[PDB]
Amino acid sequence: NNKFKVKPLPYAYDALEPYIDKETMKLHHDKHYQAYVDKLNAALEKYPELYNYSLCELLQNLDSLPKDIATTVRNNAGGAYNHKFFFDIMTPEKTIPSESLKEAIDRDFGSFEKFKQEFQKSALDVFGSGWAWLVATKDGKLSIMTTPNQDSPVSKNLTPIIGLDVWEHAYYLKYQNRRNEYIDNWFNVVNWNGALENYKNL
Amino acid sequence: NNKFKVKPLPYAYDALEPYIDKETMKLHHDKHYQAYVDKLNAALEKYPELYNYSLCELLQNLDSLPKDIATTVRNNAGGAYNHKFFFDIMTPEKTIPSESLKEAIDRDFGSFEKFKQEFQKSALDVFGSGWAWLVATKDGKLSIMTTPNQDSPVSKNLTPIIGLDVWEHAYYLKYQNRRNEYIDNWFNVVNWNGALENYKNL
Ligand SMILES: [Co+2]
Ligand SMILES: [Co+2]
Repeated sequence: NNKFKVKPLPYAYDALEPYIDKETMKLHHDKHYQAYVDKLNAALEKYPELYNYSLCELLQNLDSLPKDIATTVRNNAGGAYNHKFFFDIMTPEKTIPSESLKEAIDRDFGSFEKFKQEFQKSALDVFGSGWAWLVATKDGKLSIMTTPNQDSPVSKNLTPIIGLDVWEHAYYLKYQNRRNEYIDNWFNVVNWNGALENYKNL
Repeated sequence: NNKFKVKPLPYAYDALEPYIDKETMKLHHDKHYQAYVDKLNAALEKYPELYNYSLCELLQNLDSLPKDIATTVRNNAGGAYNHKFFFDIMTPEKTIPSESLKEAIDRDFGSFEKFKQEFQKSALDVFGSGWAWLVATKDGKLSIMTTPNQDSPVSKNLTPIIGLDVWEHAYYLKYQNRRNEYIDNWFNVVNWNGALENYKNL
């Protein structure tokens, strides 16, 4: 069986309280993430050789996939990849920026504080469903960008370092309309060690 | 003062229970709808003569508004118009299709049941944030279409007859990921008399 799978949450469903509620973690992982994976697998039944592509490979070749599944793969491989990434980039452990990622943030944004301000503003300004990302070019230059729906920076040859889901399902149960509060709180759970590995994998 | 205003909810905040929760009605009207109106008014301070356009006029002329506010007006006039419309198209009273709208539904969809099935499927299939609409051409021909985010059929010279908000904020508190259940329940509160007036105003 080479079908795509949902990665088990890397910590307890209540591990991110009080910043993200357990009920949301259950729904987000067990229902939303699970649905993207199921829908992707269903779409590929017609072209089973595609089960041997990685999620990244699907995302890097959306415009050359068979026409009849291009959109479904974009949405659902996007959803599968972004959510796997998202749960991996959070942690109950305390972490801070370090080594080359820490230096790069200072270099490219001036300071951690300026980076944080810009990231929070970009996340807040996403209109409709989408994501805010810290991304790196292949040479390690950092910037902040957003994507709509389940579109991914991977499709633009940019490497996600950290990323925040600002679909309303990610925050409504606890924060309702107050996305600003969600964004501010989320920084308490960003896994900076994971982000560092993401940066080093360039 | 010719600034755009939030229309007071046309019934009690708990009037749509048990199909839509009071807490959602409060948030949806008092926070989300209110925000679109505030943001629109702010954007027009620079061009106060635009306060004399109707929401429809703004929406019909997005591509000819001053470049610096075109997008903000699209999103926020869209939000203001769609939500005013949405709260107006629901009711605690019992209503059914009648007169010319009833006939037109049968003519254009074959039966009310077929219309309902198609509408529900279109609403379910909206990916990301958006709306499902029953719309009429200027000659009264009916069809179902969806729009993303706060885009509106009005911008395409189509007249909304009924419309369903499928942004997650519209249903997450009560239905969480189960948009299908939200959509099915919503039909209990559709104001068919209001829809009829919408249809007759062609
Ligand atoms: Co999500
Ligand atoms: Co809404």
